[PDB]
Amino acid sequence: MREIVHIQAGQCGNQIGAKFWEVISDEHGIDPTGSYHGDSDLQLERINVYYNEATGNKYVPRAILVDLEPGTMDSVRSGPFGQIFRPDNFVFGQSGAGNNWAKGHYTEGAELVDSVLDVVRKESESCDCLQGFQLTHSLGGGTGSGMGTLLISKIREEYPDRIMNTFSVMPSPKVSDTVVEPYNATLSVHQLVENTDETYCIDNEALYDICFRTLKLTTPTYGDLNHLVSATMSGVTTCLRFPGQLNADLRKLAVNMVPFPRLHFFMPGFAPLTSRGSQQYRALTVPELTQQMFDSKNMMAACDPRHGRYLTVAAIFRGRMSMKEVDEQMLNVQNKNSSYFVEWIPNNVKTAVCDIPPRGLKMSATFIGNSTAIQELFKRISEQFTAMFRRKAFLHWYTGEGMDEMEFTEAESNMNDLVSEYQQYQDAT
Amino acid sequence: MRECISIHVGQAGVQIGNACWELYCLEHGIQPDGQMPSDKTIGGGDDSFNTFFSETGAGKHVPRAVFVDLEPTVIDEVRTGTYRQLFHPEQLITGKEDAANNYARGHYTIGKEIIDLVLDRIRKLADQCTGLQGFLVFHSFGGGTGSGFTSLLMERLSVDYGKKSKLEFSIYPAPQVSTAVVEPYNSILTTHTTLEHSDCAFMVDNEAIYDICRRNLDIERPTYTNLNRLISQIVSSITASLRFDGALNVDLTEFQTNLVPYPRIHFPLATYAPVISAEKAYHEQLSVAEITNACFEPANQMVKCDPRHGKYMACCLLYRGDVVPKDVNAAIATIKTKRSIQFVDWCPTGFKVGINYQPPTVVPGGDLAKVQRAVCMLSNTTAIAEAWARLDHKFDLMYAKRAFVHWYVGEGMEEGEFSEAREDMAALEKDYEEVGVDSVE
Amino acid sequence: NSQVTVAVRVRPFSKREKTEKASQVVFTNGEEITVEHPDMKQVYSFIYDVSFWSFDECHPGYASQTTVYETLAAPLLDRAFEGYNTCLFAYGQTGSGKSYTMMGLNEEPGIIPRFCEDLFAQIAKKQTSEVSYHLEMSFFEVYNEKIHDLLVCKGENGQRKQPLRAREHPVSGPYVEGLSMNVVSSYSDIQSWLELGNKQRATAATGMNDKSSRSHSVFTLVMTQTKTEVVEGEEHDHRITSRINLVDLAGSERCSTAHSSGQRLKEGVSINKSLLTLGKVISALSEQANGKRVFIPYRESTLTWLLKESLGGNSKTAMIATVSPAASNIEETLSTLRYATQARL
Ligand SMILES: CC(=O)O[C@H]1C(=O)[C@@]2(C)[C@H]([C@H](OC(=O)c3ccccc3)[C@]3(O)C[C@H](OC(=O)[C@H](O)[C@@H](NC(=O)c4ccccc4)c4ccccc4)C(C)=C1C3(C)C)[C@]1(OC(C)=O)CO[C@@H]1C[C@@H]2O
Ligand SMILES: Nc1nc2c(ncn2[C@@H]2O[C@H](COP(=O)(O)OP(=O)(O)OP(=O)(O)O)[C@@H](O)[C@H]2O)c(=O)[nH]1
Ligand SMILES: Nc1nc2c(ncn2[C@@H]2O[C@H](COP(=O)(O)OP(=O)(O)O)[C@@H](O)[C@H]2O)c(=O)[nH]1
Ligand SMILES: [Mg+2]
Repeated sequence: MREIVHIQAGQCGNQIGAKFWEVISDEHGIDPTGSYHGDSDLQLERINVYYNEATGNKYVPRAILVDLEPGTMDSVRSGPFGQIFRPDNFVFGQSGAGNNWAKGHYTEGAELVDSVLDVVRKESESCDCLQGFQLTHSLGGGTGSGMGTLLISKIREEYPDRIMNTFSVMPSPKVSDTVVEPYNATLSVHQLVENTDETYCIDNEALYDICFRTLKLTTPTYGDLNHLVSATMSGVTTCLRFPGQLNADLRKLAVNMVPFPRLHFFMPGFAPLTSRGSQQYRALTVPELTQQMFDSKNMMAACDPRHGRYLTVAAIFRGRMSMKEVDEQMLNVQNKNSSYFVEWIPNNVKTAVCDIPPRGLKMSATFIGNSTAIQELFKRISEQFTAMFRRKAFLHWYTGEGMDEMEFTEAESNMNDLVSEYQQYQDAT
Repeated sequence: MRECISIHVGQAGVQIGNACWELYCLEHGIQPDGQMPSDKTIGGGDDSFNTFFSETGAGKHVPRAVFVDLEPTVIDEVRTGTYRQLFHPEQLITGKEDAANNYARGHYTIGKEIIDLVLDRIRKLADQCTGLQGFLVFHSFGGGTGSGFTSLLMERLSVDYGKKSKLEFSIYPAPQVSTAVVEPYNSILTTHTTLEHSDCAFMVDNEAIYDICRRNLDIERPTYTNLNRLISQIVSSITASLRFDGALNVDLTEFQTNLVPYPRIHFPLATYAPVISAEKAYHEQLSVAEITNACFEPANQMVKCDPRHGKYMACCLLYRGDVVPKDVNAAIATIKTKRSIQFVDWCPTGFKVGINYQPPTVVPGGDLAKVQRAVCMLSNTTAIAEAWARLDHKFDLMYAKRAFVHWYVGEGMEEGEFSEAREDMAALEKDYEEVGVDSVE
Repeated sequence: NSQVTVAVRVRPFSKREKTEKASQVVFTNGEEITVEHPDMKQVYSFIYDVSFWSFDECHPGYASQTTVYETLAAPLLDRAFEGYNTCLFAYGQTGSGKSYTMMGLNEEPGIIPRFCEDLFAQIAKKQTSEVSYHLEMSFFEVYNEKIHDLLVCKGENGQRKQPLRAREHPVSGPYVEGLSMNVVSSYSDIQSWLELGNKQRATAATGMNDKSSRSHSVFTLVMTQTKTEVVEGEEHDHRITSRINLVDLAGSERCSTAHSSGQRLKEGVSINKSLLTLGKVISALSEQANGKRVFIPYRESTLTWLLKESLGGNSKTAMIATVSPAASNIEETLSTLRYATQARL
């Protein structure tokens, strides 16, 4: 059966994957020991998509946690679902990157890529058939960007027929949790565009505004944003694990949501998102979910979709529903809002409906979109970059580790050309 | 004897076949364990009719069918559901990975080394059949399995067996509604290969059945397990003369001889009598005239194409239940008297007639109502060119930029294989525009 | 930009093809090049900017080798002489007439040798002691979007062909890291280099025939001009460079009649993708010449990437297709002509 290998690069990768396994176990009925404690016989039929079996009816996940400087690894082992992971898969070296793309692609990444890829082969060759891989990292910073991109390159050199699906946290417009963000983001995009099939551009400000406006939360920590991102992660790969009326997968979404290979940067979203009081004052139905989905305040990309046209979008539904209502609503969205849709694609939407919803809901939807508003996530990066590169601001730390300015100009040149390919379809034709 | 193999391909065909067999088992008397206490209580008769069901010595009845999807998430419902104990355990999944909506993987990358099993089971299920023959492929234009695997299987069965009546009850893409952004390519790519080998392919569209189901059956929130049952009723009205006794029978080659004037124009439309709900079954007569006048009503057509922009090359009317021929003849005459139903001058006859006695069954927990008569129309008209003129336009928009094409060339396929498959469909449209013109002496 | 010049050529019947008496499917009426199936059904028409007929030595407009040079390749030297770059792409399957067209026979020269010899003639004619001329040669190949060198003599071991990589200079443009470059003064040198290059090129013995091609070859000349003598100190100030790129592509080979599996299938995908993107680029540039607003996908492949300063800008580009007139090769002829038409529009 189809299978995924997850990798966790960077603090964020490891701060999100924990919450993702906490959600998969909740759906599949596994405890910290690995033991099955479910209720239905439909949680174990396709458990192989994420987990491997063990001796005493225990289940071990296929995680490979690579992080230079073992500080963030130690936090997992002293956590709820830390003692289910394989200790042989925790691969970490000391002297962390230091938010340097050079110290996580060239020196220490090169030290620690062989030990990572060994476990990759160990886990992959023990799969019946393999579909693709999965990685969670944060651009702008160090480890997660550089080491992640290095692993992606090595793997797509080894296994190119298979999917590499990165779920990447991106920089924000106003907040700057890290000062060398544009440079690392530029280099990471230059390495991801050529070596990726579909990546998802999560952004933190959008998640904060989702947590404050819709959820009406007052003290939203990181576990809540990771909760939203895990939600989406789980929903994408549902139709491999559970059955339904119109089954989807990663490769159908890839063949459909990607008209040209370089435009594989999407905006995600999750839907039923309500407050603890406003769930008695609505009605879960397909139209309410679609309205929550196409709204600009449930997308995670920090990019208002109304500043550009949708090239393609996808809705993965979960629950007992009616395909008539689904298609009628997705057609009304096209016929009303045609100015936000592209004309050389007659139907810009697809659908996917599973039959098994989450542990405590009747309906659920995830939303994905390839748009042209994503310009304003990279144009800014190409403006922060050149304001810093024109004066050689944060540079000597990177030249000092066996690098050159040519690579940086190249990466800038590649991001700008991406922005041009996007702008080509933002005026009506 | 007489026999008909039923092949299902993809997730459209499986979910349809499940409904079809839920209907067939209840019509004949079989229960999901294969056994038949009806015979043990009655003590005779071929009611376990040998067209669809092979019979062992232990009283079981195992049906003549295969079904493939290249992904086990679908058929593993059958290996777990109610019909576990009925169907042969050879349900040839080889679904290590799906066809991802491309003809490219359904035709060559994940097609080769798997079709051999299908052809082997077909050889094993044909040599057990010393009778009339003909195969029924159930697939959907638009998938990677409904397109390429179908085009691969028919081009091989046209070598292995040859002069046999092959048929295809295929799902058709709706104009506006569609659940994929690639069906315009798969549709015409499949039509290129399945226009020379096949003999008569009946087409059905989801939007038509959806629009029917609220207007008549009063369902505003329908699903896929309430259109697949109507599809099974159509298949049963098509395949009933093989099984049940009747006043005027029509077999498999006859649909192929009446409704296919030229080799290439073998793509008609279908209808039934769904003005019939549980409450509206009363308040209504359901005569032969009233039901047959639902033929020419575009509101009851099962493919989105108004026939009043075209003419009828041929038509076939299969009647079930309590029907008397003069009622059918009055219906046909009342139809011909009208001027909204145009007919090609090279066909003044126009119609077939086929009558059988066994009425349709009610799949319990269902929407349709008990009837004393049912009707099916199979109509070859020149209107469906319009229903293709949209598809060949969509192609011509997204093939201008060469969009969604690198995924197909990535799984072994030429970029000049779409220009060669789009230059044949325009010829077919031109053929329809040619035959529909009346001759000037 | 300037008008990409597409051209065709219909080779004559071969010796065996005339002995076995194969039929004729492709006809011409001046500019029109139509294709009549023997007995099936409708005829497909095709129209191009230039058309060459080489079926028999009677017809008006028999385009021999000299006419092919003098109508397509000759003015490209002129623009290659005024400092502007130029590219000529060949396209066609095996058994269609590329090697007879581009290189040719020792008694019937192709386009490459006439190019080089007319070059050297115009060089030595103008070679005063105030205006010099330097030439620089190179030869490489794309195999599964990996750039390999061919002048490099290899050792007898396992995988020795080192894959070089591309890089973008902010001023010059895209280029190759480690592609050797050699000086040339006599075409004998170019021949002794090109034979050595072709002997190393990737060419698998496909089930149809042994001699084929599974890699895209590029043959680059650089023409450097030292026209500079200032009247104040007699010292060289400026220096023009022009790039000439003669490219030999590979065939479609749809994996359908040729059940391929393994390394002979990945090559297919690479070739088809490169041809799908190059046609896209040439179409977008043809639209760019027509005063519209278009984006040229240059980074979706390698050849489109390295040849980016030669195609666009104030350049001039050329393409030659080769088609067989027999009836057994109708699918390949159609696949080539349709491709060429897409390049045109
Ligand atoms: C009956 C009912 O309405 O209770 C809900 C509830 O009130 C709300 C507030 C829940 C609640 O969600 C949150 O509180 C929340 C807070 C911050 C950030 C994100 C979520 C709920 O906690 C969440 C919880 O939903 C789940 O448990 C899902 O399975 C969820 N998984 C987990 O929550 C989880 C469990 C263990 C460990 C880690 C995560 C899930 C989400 C997506 C995909 C798969 C599973 C449920 C029913 C509720 C509460 C409990 C209040 C909602 O949960 C979601 C996203 O499904 C938010 O929208 C739904 C419905 C309601 O608004
Ligand atoms: N009427 C009807 N149509 C269906 C049903 N299931 C799927 N379809 C249609 O068929 C198309 C789905 O493509 P499929 O042919 O199922 O794809 P597939 O055959 O599963 O093969 P893949 O494309 O590889 O998944 C959609 O356009 C649906 O409208 C069904 O139960 N009934
Ligand atoms: N969502 C989320 N983001 C985080 C978390 N921790 C760090 N980040 C993000 O990661 C970025 C910093 O990169 P970081 O992972 O620390 O660099 P690294 O240590 O080299 O991998 C910042 O932009 C943060 O927004 C977390 O727990 N949750
Ligand atoms: Mg499927």
